[PDB]
Amino acid sequence: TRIKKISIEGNIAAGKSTFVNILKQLSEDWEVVPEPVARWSNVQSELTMEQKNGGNVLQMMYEKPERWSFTFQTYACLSRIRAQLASLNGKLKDAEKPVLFFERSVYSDRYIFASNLYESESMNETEWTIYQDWHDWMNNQFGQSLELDGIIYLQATPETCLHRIYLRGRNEEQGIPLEYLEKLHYKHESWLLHRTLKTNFDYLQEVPILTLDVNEDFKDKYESLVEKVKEFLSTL
Amino acid sequence: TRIKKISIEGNIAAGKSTFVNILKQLSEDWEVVPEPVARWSNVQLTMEQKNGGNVLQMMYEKPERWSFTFQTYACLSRIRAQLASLNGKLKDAEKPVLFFERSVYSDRYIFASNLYESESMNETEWTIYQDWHDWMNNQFGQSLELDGIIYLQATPETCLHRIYLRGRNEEQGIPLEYLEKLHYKHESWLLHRTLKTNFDYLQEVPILTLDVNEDFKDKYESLVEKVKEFLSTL
Ligand SMILES: O=c1ccn([C@@H]2O[C@H](COP(=O)(O)OP(=O)(O)O)[C@@H](O)[C@H]2O)c(=O)[nH]1
Ligand SMILES: O=c1ccn([C@@H]2O[C@H](COP(=O)(O)OP(=O)(O)O)[C@@H](O)[C@H]2O)c(=O)[nH]1
Ligand SMILES: Nc1nc(=O)n([C@H]2C[C@H](O)[C@@H](CO)O2)cc1Br
Ligand SMILES: Nc1nc(=O)n([C@H]2C[C@H](O)[C@@H](CO)O2)cc1Br
Repeated sequence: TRIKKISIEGNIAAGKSTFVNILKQLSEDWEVVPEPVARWSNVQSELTMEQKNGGNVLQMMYEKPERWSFTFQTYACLSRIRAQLASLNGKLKDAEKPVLFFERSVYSDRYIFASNLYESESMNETEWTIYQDWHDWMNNQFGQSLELDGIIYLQATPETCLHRIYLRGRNEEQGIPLEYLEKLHYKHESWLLHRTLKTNFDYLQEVPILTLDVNEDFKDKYESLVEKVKEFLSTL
Repeated sequence: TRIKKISIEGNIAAGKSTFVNILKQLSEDWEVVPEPVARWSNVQLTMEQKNGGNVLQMMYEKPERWSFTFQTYACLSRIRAQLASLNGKLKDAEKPVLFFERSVYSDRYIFASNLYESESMNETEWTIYQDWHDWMNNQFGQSLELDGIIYLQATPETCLHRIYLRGRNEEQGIPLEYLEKLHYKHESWLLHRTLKTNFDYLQEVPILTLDVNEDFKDKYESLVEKVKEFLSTL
């Protein structure tokens, strides 16, 4: 596909949806696929069978993670794979220099969230190794159109995020302690900064990573961030 | 797709594997795909084998907890078993037929549906499972789609005895009642054809019913004759 594919990765409330809502408008050639679990959260302040399903298991994961982590992760990834295909197959067709920016990836579902829940014992060996087998298979069967051209890592401190959950307003999330935000932080850092983490995805070894410090608020001062995105994107 | 795909359907211990192993022996153009979960029973470690054994045991031990997880893995493991057979087997055959031991419709419309009606999957699990199943078999289900179905009809009392003959520890506690629920879903789907389903083609798929209440391991010729006759109609 002539479409280049870049994932925007970062801790809970790093500012990914913000950044991507900024990039979409800066080129008719730039397009966005939001995270489907991003839409499962907010209140009944909308219809949808995926969202009712997502609404339900998300909330169920908050109340009993060790009962619902596998079902959640399973469905979150399905939902992401489906939605990524639809944008690939739907958007950017008349674009000269098309860039599709993914709000996270199949790989954050696995090596961030799913890996953490297992290590946090909310998944047993069986649940985790089934999910990993299911994830290898789901992604080597469909997800082949989705292999990433590069990755943008929005790096913020666990403490910035806490504040941005602070500043965001979602009830469920106000109860995420720093220690959990800290855990995902370390895992992003080992996956993306150090590039220690091996993945069962060979080409990942060689995908370009762009790391951007997002601690400073970028709503009214994003031009240098985008300048680095634009340069990153030319090497691709 | 010149390989004809036929599923063999029926209850636990009706005689599905026996009949499948009989069939395979009779022709060079005939190949079988044995059902995954059947292999997850025995010790007698592959990753699948390992997760599989574990999750069946957990399933037995607590079905309200483990049913969704079991049903996704079963079905996933079955799709990949059938996909591998189809791109592997019967390349030189002149009249190729691959017989599936069960299928993804029985995964969903007998077993998963039965667990839903048993309160072993709550509503969102059943809904999520249906969504995942629909998506894939509308993505991939393609080259797996069936040419016909062969239904091995046994009474629940026949299966109970056969379960006991087959001597799997696990299965010894399967009550007639559960067998009788499974029986009704088969009669329902495969004989009376009243069951409704998200795969429209299955409405016009031909079905051969075979009564396997009699032992056939040494007296199967009439069973096989009906199969050949069926195969020529498709
Ligand atoms: O530079 C920034 C980045 C984000 N935010 C705010 O921080 C919260 C979390 O951002 P976002 O919704 O983008 O979170 P993410 O998508 O990463 O989870 C939101 O209320 C944003 O308005 C902000 O004020 N300045
Ligand atoms: O005509 C038959 C068919 C089956 N069996 C036995 O009944 C048990 C159940 O058969 P099978 O495993 O093939 O049933 P499936 O579970 O595959 O439907 C096994 O011990 C078979 O050897 C039998 O005695 N006579
Ligand atoms: N694959 C995923 N697993 C999760 O547990 N979350 C959680 C973290 C956070 O509480 C919320 C994201 O809005 O869901 C998200 C994704 Br994406
Ligand atoms: N899709 C399935 N779901 C099940 O619960 N089983 C059960 C039937 C029996 O109780 C045990 C051994 O096959 O697993 C089988 C299949 Br196939």
